Amino acid sequence: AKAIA
Amino acid sequence: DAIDALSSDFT
Amino acid sequence: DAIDALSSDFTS
Amino acid sequence: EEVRQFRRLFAQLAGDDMEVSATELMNILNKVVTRHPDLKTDGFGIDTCRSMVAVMDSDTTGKLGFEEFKYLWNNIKKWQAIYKQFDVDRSGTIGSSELPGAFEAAGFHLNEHLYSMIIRRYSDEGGNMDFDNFISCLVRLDAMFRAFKSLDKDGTGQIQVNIQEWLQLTMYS
Amino acid sequence: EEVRQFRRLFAQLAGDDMEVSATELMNILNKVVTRHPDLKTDGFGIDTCRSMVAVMDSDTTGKLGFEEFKYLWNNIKKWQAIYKQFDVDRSGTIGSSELPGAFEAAGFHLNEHLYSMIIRRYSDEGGNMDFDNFISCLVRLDAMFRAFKSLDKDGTGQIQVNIQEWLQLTMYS
Ligand SMILES: [Ca+2]
Ligand SMILES: [Ca+2]
Ligand SMILES: [Ca+2]
Ligand SMILES: [Ca+2]
Ligand SMILES: [Ca+2]
Ligand SMILES: [Ca+2]
Repeated sequence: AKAIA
Repeated sequence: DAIDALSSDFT
Repeated sequence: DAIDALSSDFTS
Repeated sequence: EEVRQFRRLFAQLAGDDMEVSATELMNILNKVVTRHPDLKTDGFGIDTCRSMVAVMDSDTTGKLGFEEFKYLWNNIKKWQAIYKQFDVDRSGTIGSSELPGAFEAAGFHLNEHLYSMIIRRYSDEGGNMDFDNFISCLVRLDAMFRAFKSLDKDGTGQIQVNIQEWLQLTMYS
Repeated sequence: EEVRQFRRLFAQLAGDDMEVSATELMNILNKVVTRHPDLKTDGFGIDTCRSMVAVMDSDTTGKLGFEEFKYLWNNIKKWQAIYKQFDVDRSGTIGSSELPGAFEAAGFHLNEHLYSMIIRRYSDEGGNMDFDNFISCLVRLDAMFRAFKSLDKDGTGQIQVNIQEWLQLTMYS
């Protein structure tokens, strides 16, 4: 449930 | 009535 | 009761 | 030509945007299963239809264009034919013992671990699978097998995916 | 402790087998959301619930044991508060322009491309997402992130999977 970049 | 067409296509 | 408990976990 | 005929039929099903939305698909479908009591089912849910659409929406327009609808429908009618073949006891549903045969018939060769998960995800409390679950399951299975292939050079047997691709593949399904 | 109480509560929700099935989850979630009409929803469909259960069913038992349910409920609890936080116009739904913020508030950071597909798959004609779609989407998004991370390790950020595993991860979800 966290992060993209 | 486009349904009956589809309704007939499958046994 | 079980539902009461869960519902109260919902804010507002 | 059937495609021309189906094209004229499709037009009556799509409307303004010339594509079939999840809501439109659901209604077309439920109006059809209704005309077939021998097919046990509590109708295609809106979420199930959204899932089928997404999975079929290769060009990501959000709805089903003619080709996508034609593909989907050709699969449903044929899988529907298989459905009736395997509902031996005319229960309106497919038995768990008959399910592996129904699948093989559809052309799917999965088993052991795989199959058990399928049953688990689409079967009823007794292992029996009804129409909407049967159809939706195959639509997805077909979509996934196909989605896998389309990501393989020469089928090294494995696909490498990053986070964006993974979320795209799994969230839009 | 507070946990021992939830354990006690889970027992009431689990029933005899001590696990929450898709059907139980549906009735439970619908009994809760109905008591909060400020959360606009057509209700959690059986299909959406089988999918939520399957995606949370790490130990593939077909239902949700204590720990899975607790994880799920803690997430719903938290996301439910975020849902209220971002339903700024009090329409009962999460507007499309408020959605990126809500996802971010849930710790999710995607991009225009993901949100577009998310909207496409989970919002209504107006770009609005009601409560069950919002919750089901995040349950899935959270599960898919964990799936990736777990399949990775500590770097790469680009997993590889064969057909057996791909069908597992996609069909049982
Ligand atoms: Ca349309
Ligand atoms: Ca499309
Ligand atoms: Ca049968
Ligand atoms: Ca139970
Ligand atoms: Ca489980
Ligand atoms: Ca709103």
